[PDB]
Amino acid sequence: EEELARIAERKKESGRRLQEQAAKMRLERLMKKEQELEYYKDIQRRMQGESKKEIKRLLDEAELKDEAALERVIRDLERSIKRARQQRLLKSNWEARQRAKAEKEAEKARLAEEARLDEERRKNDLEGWLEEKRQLRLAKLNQLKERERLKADLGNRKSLASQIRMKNIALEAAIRSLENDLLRYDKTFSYDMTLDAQR
Repeated sequence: EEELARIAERKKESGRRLQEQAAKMRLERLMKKEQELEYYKDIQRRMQGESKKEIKRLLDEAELKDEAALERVIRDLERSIKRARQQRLLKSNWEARQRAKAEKEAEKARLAEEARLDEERRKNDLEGWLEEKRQLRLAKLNQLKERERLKADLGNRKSLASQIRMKNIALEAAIRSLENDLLRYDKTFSYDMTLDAQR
């Protein structure tokens, strides 16, 4: 069994190191992408400050056409960071770490708040609250079935990509979660309904 601990050490340490590698990459992305967000905002602010003729040429500093497109990538950067002598620098790095921490902590609160509503919707509007989940599952099923069908529709013949490119040139966890609550509280729902049982 001593080898099993040693293997477990390798498994534990290698897995942890890989997670550290992703975190290190993502923590690096924290400073850069927050600063890129700050960079984009300064482009917006300066663009907003300068004459109305300047809008696209100044936002070209963010290499984007309009604040809507810049907001889209901003939101994705915001999503990403939300989804994610040296003492001067260390505090800045420490700041970047803390910034994302607040974003996720507020996310958990937002999810918890969303849960609090659903708790009371469930506790009082149960049938409608369950009917929500059923139809959501049906949509998610339709989406997955279409996605699974698309995964047959795609690859059907390689040059599909190169054909269509000429036009230019010239769900799982959700389905599971919905099922889990139905199994918990929709006593009319049953495991044989699930995609799990269906496979």
